[PDB]
Amino acid sequence: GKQITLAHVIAAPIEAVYECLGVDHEGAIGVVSLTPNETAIIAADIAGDAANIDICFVDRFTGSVMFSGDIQSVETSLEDILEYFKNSLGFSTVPLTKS
Amino acid sequence: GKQITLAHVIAAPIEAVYECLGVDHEGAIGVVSLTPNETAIIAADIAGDAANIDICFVDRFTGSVMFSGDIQSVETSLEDILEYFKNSLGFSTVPLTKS
Ligand SMILES: [K+]
Ligand SMILES: [K+]
Ligand code: NA
Repeated sequence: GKQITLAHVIAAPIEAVYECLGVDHEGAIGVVSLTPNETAIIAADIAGDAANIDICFVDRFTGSVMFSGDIQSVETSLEDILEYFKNSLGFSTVPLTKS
Repeated sequence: GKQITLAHVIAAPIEAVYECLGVDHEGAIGVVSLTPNETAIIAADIAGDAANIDICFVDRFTGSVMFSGDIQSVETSLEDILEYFKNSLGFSTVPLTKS
């Protein structure tokens, strides 16, 4: 399985960030990547179910999801994803990384 | 191969995007994702060696790279990565995409 799954130009990345943030320009962005890639939708379901979280995109081909909301909501969603995948699906996990 | 390879919160994504663009706020961002993930460093080498391209990050564990520069330099670097992985390493490749 040797594949480039994404080779993409974001032509207007500032516009793209405001589009993901929506009305709350004080928001944070959460990003998850995982394998097998098709399980991205389960991360998107967990994040998208939180009251102040919006999904920006889900990509089952690259295995990625991006979402936004207030920082506490985004951190809690990421923790919920790590916990579900580890405890319910036997996935190995990384630390919750912050920038 | 069941792994969460990235679970990341960006607290200030507008500032994050301007730091990645650097001096040229009218710049584009290129993003590559691939498998096996460890080869992401070769994509970052190819992009990074181009005179008008700055690497924003490379993550060998997730298989992703992000880099910035003028739109034509970013597109040329993506084409170069796609040609190298296909022709030198035998990788399957997605089309070069843009949003
Ligand atoms: K929601
Ligand atoms: K360079
Ligand atoms: Na570990």
